[PDB]
Amino acid sequence: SRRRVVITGMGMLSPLGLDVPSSWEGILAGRSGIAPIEHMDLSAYSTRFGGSVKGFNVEEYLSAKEARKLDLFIQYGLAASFQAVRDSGLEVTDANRERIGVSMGSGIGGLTNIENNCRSLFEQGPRRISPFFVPGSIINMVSGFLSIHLGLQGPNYALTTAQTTGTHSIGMAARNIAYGEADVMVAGGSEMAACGLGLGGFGAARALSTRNDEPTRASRPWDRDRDGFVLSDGSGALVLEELEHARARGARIYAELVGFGMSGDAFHMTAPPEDGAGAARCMKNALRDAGLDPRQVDYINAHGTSTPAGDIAEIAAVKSVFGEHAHALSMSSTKSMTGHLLGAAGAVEAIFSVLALRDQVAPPTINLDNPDEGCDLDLVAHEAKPRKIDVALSNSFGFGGTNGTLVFRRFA
Amino acid sequence: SRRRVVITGMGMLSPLGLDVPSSWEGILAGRSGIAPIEHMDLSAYSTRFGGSVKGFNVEEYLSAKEARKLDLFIQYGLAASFQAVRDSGLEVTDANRERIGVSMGSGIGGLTNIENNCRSLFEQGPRRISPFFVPGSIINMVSGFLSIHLGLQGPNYALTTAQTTGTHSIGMAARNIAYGEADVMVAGGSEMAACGLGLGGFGAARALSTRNDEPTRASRPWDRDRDGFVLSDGSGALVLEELEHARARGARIYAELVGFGMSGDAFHMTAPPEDGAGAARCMKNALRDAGLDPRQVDYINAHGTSTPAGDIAEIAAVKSVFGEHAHALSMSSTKSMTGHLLGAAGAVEAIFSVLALRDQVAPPTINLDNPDEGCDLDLVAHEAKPRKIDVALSNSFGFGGTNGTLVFRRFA
Ligand SMILES: CCOC(=O)[C@@H](F)[C@H](O)c1ccc(Br)cn1
Ligand SMILES: CCOC(=O)[C@@H](F)[C@H](O)c1ccc(Br)cn1
Ligand SMILES: CCOC(=O)[C@@H](F)[C@H](O)c1ccc(Br)cn1
Repeated sequence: SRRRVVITGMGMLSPLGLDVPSSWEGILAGRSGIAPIEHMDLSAYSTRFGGSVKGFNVEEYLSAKEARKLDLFIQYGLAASFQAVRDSGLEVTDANRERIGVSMGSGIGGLTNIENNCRSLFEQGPRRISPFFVPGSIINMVSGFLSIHLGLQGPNYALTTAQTTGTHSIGMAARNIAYGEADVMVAGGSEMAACGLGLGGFGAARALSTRNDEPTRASRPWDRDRDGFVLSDGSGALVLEELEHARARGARIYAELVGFGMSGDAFHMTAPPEDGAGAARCMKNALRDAGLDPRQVDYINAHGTSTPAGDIAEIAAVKSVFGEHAHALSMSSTKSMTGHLLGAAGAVEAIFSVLALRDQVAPPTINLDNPDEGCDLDLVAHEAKPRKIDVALSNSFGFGGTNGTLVFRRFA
Repeated sequence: SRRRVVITGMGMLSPLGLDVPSSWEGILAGRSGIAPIEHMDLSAYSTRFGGSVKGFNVEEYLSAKEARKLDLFIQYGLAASFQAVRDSGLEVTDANRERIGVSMGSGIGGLTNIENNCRSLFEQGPRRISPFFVPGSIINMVSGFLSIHLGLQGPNYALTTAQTTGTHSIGMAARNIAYGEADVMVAGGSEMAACGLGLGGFGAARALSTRNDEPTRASRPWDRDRDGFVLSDGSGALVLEELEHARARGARIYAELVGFGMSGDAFHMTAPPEDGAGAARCMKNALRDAGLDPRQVDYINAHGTSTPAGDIAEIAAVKSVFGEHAHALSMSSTKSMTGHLLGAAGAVEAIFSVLALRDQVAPPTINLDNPDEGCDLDLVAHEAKPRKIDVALSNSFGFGGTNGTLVFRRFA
């Protein structure tokens, strides 16, 4: 048997806002968080825009001294984590601190720090590398710093599964609770890859939209004029909690996490199979995990990256899993507004999936002016769609063919 | 109910050898793999030696076409994974490919590739970044590329928990199998952090031994003259398999994985607590998970990094967990010979713990000339100790205060 897992707190930094309610308001209004990247000479780059976090104030969370030791992706992860723990109302005590752990991940981790220390190393040699370079840049330091700050002694780890990180982090944290290794977990991911090496790295692979003239129209999942994903920064964190533990302290429960699927495509390093066979196995695994018939799904938060191949693979995957129900659910890509937060994508999209359940509304796929060949599902083009949502799926597909699916349900 | 997990295949690159048996021969003979680094000019650096893999031929495993795209840490991880799979005798089929996954992790990932692409960006501009920079550097692409080459469609992920990565990767993969999420997992880790950024970064923290004039004597866990860890490269991979699945196919079983513990110190970003309280919590979690009396433990493969604070914290933890039995078990640090493979340390040390069970011998702690104050356990100083070993424990403790413990026992 297995314990039940609920969501009792959420926290976020995104291109749409510095917390969950500001981000969610932007999502339901179809606002874009995408703009030209400031304070950076991107003249020589084929992409000059992305989803930046605007006006982040790290001194709301950390002292100047502790902030200087930490890459922006760690700052962002800690901001989301502190928000989520505050939102949960949980009180850490000597009686429960061994039962509270952390799994906050990242796809690409501390590129900004690596860039700045490369500069020191190439220009002045190794003796000008910062002493906090390593501990301030390693992906497991959101989990590490959070556990030190709050006194959490539970399972402490970090996933790095590229664009799937945030989905896997949440799913595995939910397993830890379900199988009794923890009663509470803070889970999610963070990313700040808008450095030269990030825009340059994805640019070299020609994976990014180059729609420099109209950045807000660049991210257009399933639209015939899409030309690659939009690179975005931020973080998402959820407080996952065993149901009886949540009920005993009178926690506000947002939703239940009922299903988690994983699969490998075993197909290509960066491209999904055209038929989305891997994504289809992963969704089927997640529904089996939840004991749910495909017909019970109302809402899918797609991976929906705005790549030619990825977007069409997900349509094929959903038609395959859902058959005669594939048109009755609503599926949307909030990446149309946020861009692609890479390892934080799954974290912020799990939060959007929980809020779709709370507010009974499917967020829009903006910029979906001209659906592509066979993109004839209900993709919630342009504007939010109030509807019945009992069950919401959130999908992530990443480099290496690594897939994850979360299944959330309304809690009563 | 929870299924039993056994080890049916192992694979390794280390400073001592290009496979498991050559590395193990070195371990039992007390040989050092530590030597001045040849692959770059380190005259500006305070540490100029480490544990290199010597004479690695990637063309034993991969086409030159594919090898050229991958960071050394990925090449090392694939080599160890291929060795492990071949050693297992397992055949991948349409009937079992959905039930075989991979969890190969890294602490730092493709730092050589990142540094080289940073150099291109700064000297020549973004148009000179490799198109393969991201998929060839990102930590999850051991798991990704292995799944693509062998057709593994089961759970596909990667951990990054700094110096605990290999132990956590093996533990969590064992839980996948235990809980029914897979029947087989390839799990471990790989590392190649020996570039200017890595030696410079750890140097800037003053975490490394600076014994440049006697590199084979540098790694001296629990010795009064120790002065930090020795940086080393390589990979370990194990094929973990559900017991009845192994029995059904007539697999050779090396040993059974009976216990896994995790804990967070919640103390400091880099330093362990002097009393080893988190390490003690982690070992107790693992022994209770294994259903053991602590007196059943015969051998501990320590973390034993050759840091002043780390080594003595481990003695304090072991004395706290095992009481008077702490004087009866044998505990050694193979890092005395291999140095510290960071995210691959737990993976190679899990293999050495399994071979300790197969061959009924405690590997030595070489260089243990003058044991420090209170380091008065059986630390297997200088020479391998043949002895009865039914139960072997492998510990790892990392930045962020993140702890892991694996418990292995003989299988009859
Ligand atoms: C291209 C992907 O790169 C990364 O993920 C890096 F962030 C990597 O994990 C790393 C390098 C150096 C140090 Br210090 C810590 N972590
Ligand atoms: C302080 C944590 O205490 C516990 O009892 C367990 F959580 C245990 O450490 C553990 C955690 C996660 C996984 Br996977 C496996 N084992
Ligand atoms: C008996 C052989 O060893 C000695 O005589 C001493 F040198 C002692 O072993 C020592 C101390 C510090 C370091 Br570094 C290395 N060796």
